[PDB]
Amino acid sequence: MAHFKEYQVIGRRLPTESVPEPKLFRMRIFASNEVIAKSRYWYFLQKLHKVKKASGEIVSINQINEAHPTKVKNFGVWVRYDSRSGTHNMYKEIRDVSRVAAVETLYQDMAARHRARFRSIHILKVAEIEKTADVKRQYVKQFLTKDLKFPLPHRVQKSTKTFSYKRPSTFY
Amino acid sequence: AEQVAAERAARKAANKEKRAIILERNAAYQKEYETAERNIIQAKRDAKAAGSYYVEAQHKLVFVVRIKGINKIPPKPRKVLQLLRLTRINSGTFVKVTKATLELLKLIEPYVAYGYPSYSTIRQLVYKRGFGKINKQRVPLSDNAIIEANLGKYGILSIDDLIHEIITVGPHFKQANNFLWPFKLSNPSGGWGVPRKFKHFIQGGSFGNREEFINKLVKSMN
Amino acid sequence: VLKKNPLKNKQVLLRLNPYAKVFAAEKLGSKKAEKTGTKPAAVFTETLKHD
Amino acid sequence: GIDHTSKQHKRSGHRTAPKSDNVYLKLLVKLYTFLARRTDAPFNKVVLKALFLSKINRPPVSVSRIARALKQEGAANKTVVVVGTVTDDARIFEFPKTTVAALRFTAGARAKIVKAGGECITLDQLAVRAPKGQNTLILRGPRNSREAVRHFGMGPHKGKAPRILSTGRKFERARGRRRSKGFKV
Amino acid sequence: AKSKNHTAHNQTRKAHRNGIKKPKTYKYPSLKGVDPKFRRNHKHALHGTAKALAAAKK
Amino acid sequence: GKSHGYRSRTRYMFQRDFRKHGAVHLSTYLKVYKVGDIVDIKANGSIQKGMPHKFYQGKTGVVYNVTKSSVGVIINKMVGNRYLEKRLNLRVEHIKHSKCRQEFLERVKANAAKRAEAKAQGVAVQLKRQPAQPRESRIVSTEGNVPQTLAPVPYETFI
RNA sequence: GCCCUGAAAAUGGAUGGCGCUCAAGCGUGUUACCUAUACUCUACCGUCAGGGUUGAUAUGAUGCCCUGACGAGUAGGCAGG
RNA sequence: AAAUAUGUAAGAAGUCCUUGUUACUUAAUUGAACGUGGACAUUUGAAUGAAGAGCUUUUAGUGGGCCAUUUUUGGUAAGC
RNA sequence: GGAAUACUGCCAGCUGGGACUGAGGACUGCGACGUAAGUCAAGGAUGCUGGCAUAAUGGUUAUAUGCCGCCCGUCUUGAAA
Repeated sequence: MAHFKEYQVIGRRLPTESVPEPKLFRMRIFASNEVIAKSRYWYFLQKLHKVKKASGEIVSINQINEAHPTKVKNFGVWVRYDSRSGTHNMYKEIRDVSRVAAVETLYQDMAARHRARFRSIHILKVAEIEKTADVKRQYVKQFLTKDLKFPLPHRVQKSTKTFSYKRPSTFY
Repeated sequence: AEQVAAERAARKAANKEKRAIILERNAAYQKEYETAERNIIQAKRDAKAAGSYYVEAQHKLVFVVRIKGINKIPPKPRKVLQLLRLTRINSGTFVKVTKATLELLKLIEPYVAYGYPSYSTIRQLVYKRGFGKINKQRVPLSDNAIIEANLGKYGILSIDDLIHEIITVGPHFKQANNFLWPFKLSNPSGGWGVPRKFKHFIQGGSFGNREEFINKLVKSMN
Repeated sequence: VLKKNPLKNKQVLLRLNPYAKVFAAEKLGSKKAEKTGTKPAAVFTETLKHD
Repeated sequence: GIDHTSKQHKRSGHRTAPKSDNVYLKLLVKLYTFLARRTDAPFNKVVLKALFLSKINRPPVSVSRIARALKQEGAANKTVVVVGTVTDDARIFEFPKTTVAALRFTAGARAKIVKAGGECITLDQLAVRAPKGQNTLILRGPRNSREAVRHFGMGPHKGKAPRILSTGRKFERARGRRRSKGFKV
Repeated sequence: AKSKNHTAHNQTRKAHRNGIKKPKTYKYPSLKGVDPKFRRNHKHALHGTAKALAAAKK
Repeated sequence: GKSHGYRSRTRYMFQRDFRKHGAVHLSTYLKVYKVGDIVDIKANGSIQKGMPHKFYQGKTGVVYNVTKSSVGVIINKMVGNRYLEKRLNLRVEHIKHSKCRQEFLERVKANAAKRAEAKAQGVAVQLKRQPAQPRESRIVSTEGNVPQTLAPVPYETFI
């Protein structure tokens, strides 16, 4: 929906005269801004507990800046999408840079083939695969060969004007 | 009388000390805001340093600006806008936050885009789009003597006095907000930023509560 | 007869808010703040990084 | 556009100037608009407001009605002013001297007042004596005592004098007036 | 030649154009329908205090 | 044809109760009704005498007439585009005191109770009923209460 | 999920047409860009409303002036010409 | 037993203390209606708004409607 | 262990370029700079140049171009039909 930013949200409910400071729950959520972040947390607590937006309070909002935003990490993520004729689960693995990048490239890819909008997709868990050769889907393991190399055939150059004079080639 | 040497000098003498009162009161104010954030930012630091979390008090006032036009409005929402002094498209007033007031907002969301404003936004709105009320007769604020002639018997002998109550929610705040004509704003300069304006801000639209994001939208209008 | 808004046209910004004169003299929009040595407690950081 | 909480371009609904094309009457407005605008008294405003009325809203005041205002406690020497015509009443014998100011004094009023020691006064003469209306009493004639108001808004079980030309038997006492003939109203 | 039977549309919109009047109660409301035995009291009760208030003040 | 009777469309409206049938208790009679008292209407199907029309149910009026075994009430019926003062005379079993009003009664003396204290000490009246104000700044504790991570549950049919 | 079979009508005839297929098609974000009699500021016309203006030589106080908000519309009403 | 909608109240025609009248009622100047003397005033006692509030007379035209979201009836369905 | 950077927000921070308008028609209001006289960007424009000086600007008219625009009155839920 935008340049995605992960968030953590902490909720303490409303302390009654009997049970103050009940649980101080927490959840990791994937959103674009703090305004939507404070709304997904309630949308996800109501599906698991007996508290709602009225009977609740946001304690703290924080952002987890990546410790290694430069290393090419490996990710395996589970998705639960409310499809046209029900819901289903998958295990899709992708590696762009990091979590916020992986979530972004997930949604376009997830909506590309399954036509599942942002409001019909559940993010189960995002974790980094520590040891190599622990991935099952072949299209990701395919790019882990030692000293991989391949060319880029059929290069197309970006014309500036509307006319060219030399019949440009497609070399690279 | 001659009216050439005595009254005019005294009139300037009375005027010159009034500015000193405004300046001295502003010096009191300017110390107050800096202590405000310096004590809530530091308290936020000390909560984490003590192993805890700090929840600040919710914002005590919101700026509500109409998004929808005038046609095709249901009767119950329409009466809400009239009581909110929100008549035209792109018109805004400062609304006190209260459970009594909050229920109207959640009933008028499809036609307003409100949120928590910041002192910078209020600073320009009062200065630029400042309109008084004297037997109706909406007139620009401009001078600092018109306000004391209309609010002096409720205190507030300066425009800086008025802008402090419109943000800090003073005791006599309702009529202080009611003294100001509804803020008539233009269309956003940089655009609304969304394809369709009538989706909720969570759903990628414009209407509904947007907390602190209203500051960016208002600055384009003002 | 005409509405001369504040901010621009400094003169109309001086008939209002006499504090605006000394505000520019001492900046107050670029004032330097004081730094501290209160690093957040170690019991908070792992909650931030926890899965 | 602009949503309307009221009706736009509404008229005040009050008369800002008399409809009568009287050259002398406009002169009365001329004097009083100067006072009403400048004198900070409500006596000038109410006299000016009551002077733009029509004849129906300007009922004739019986000369005896003034007499009631004079044995009103504490108003023995108070001068009386009234906008409109003051008639005479053939049912009063005692009349205090006093001083009466009005627009048109009828022949009976012109005689009974002067013979008791009083003087008929025009609205201009009181202005040079009481610009703001010092020790001045205003009174209005009966308005709901007119013949036409007794017919207004009649309905069943209201008894408001239905409009009929000839009165007596065979005229509006049949079915709809007595229980024996059909129903009662 | 069928016609429209009945419809309540625009009736509330028509009615609200004049504000819907409050029934505007007064001080000392009308005594119609009051118990006649108490009403016989109410006439005599005020009649007695009529002279009582008049005789007391002199 | 069409039926528009006096008590038409009253089948779940004048039912006595479930497990509360029988003769009405004696507390409804032993209450004192005075002229000028706010009441409520709840029609009792036990005795049809002095029973209001189906339109009046839960309506609130003011007592103006008190006869031997009935009470007169006034109902501001909304018919057409105006309010009409409808006078109703009802028996004592189809009526009960509206305790919405009585709460105001001790509120009058409650404000008057500390009215004497307000003038005794000084100013500080603040007797206007404030609405639900927003919460002020509060701090939470983590000692002994650690945040618990939560994730959406994977789908499973369990049927 | 797309596409394909399922899928057959009558003056030649359509996503508006040309056309377009790592498309100008499909789903998803990012911005930048064009505007209505919509909003903003200004002048003017009119209406309404609220106000100031007898001081005389020298012309109108059923006049002069100031401020603010509004202006759609059949049946229909009233007013100024 | 919901949601939407809906009735009433948020007070100066109000409360408290002493007291009178009444042909009603009461065993009982004991009750019920209203006043007589004194106290409570501008946070006088929920929020927001109020191109002012209320009131009267007169009459043109109008009494073939249709469409859309939402709920629903008849008919399989309909631009019914 | 140490910063910088990225993101957001603020300045009564400094400026460069472009476009429309300049309404009102003595003085009389709040201001700023100077102890001082006075000045100003403060209740809405002035200063200096030039060319023509009369069909040159401009109005009307005819045609051309870009775009838009279906014969009125009438009943009628509904018409250009």
